[PDB]
Amino acid sequence: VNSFSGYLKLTDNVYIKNADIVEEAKKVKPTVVVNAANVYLKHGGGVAGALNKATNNAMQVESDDYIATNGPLKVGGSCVLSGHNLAKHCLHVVGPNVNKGEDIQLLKSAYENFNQHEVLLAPLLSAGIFGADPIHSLRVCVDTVRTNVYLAVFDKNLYDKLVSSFLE
Ligand SMILES: CCNC(=O)c1cc2c(N[C@H](c3ccc4c(c3)OCCO4)C(C)C)ncnc2[nH]1
Repeated sequence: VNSFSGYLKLTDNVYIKNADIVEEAKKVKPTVVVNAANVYLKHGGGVAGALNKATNNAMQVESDDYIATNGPLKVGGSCVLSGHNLAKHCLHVVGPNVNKGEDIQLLKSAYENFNQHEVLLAPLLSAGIFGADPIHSLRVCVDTVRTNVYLAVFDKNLYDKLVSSFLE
């Protein structure tokens, strides 16, 4: 149903909210929820652990069967699988982990995957323990994504910093 509410409009197609992506998925019932994935789809930590626990591990069982046959994704790549109880589909997107020395330039490729979908609920890619500068990730999002993206950032201090910086 894509019933998004309470978002700050940053550009004609990018929106942001201080919210838990799991609670947004339950309220909004989106066509697509984006997971902040890693290449072998191990859904621990961060957004991935939160989404997988909210599916009672159904996402991890489906992801393990996908990886057994298809092997890992690449950094910057993505994979559509079921959204289970949270969405129609989950778009698993791998941003670079700069705290592990991955290439920050591939963050543009990671966001480009969003352009195959008319509307998405998503986290801020490569943030948290992946180490990218959040202000930089929001700029790459705004400059790359053309479809309608609703960003849920579950940290009030980070959200207030991003909004203040974007409005400069
Ligand atoms: C109570 C259950 N819910 C949650 O624990 C939860 C965590 C959430 C989150 N985390 C951000 C993040 C964004 C990209 C990430 C990442 C972490 O980890 C590493 C890979 O990339 C963080 C910067 C605030 N963003 C949005 N909704 C979230 N919900």
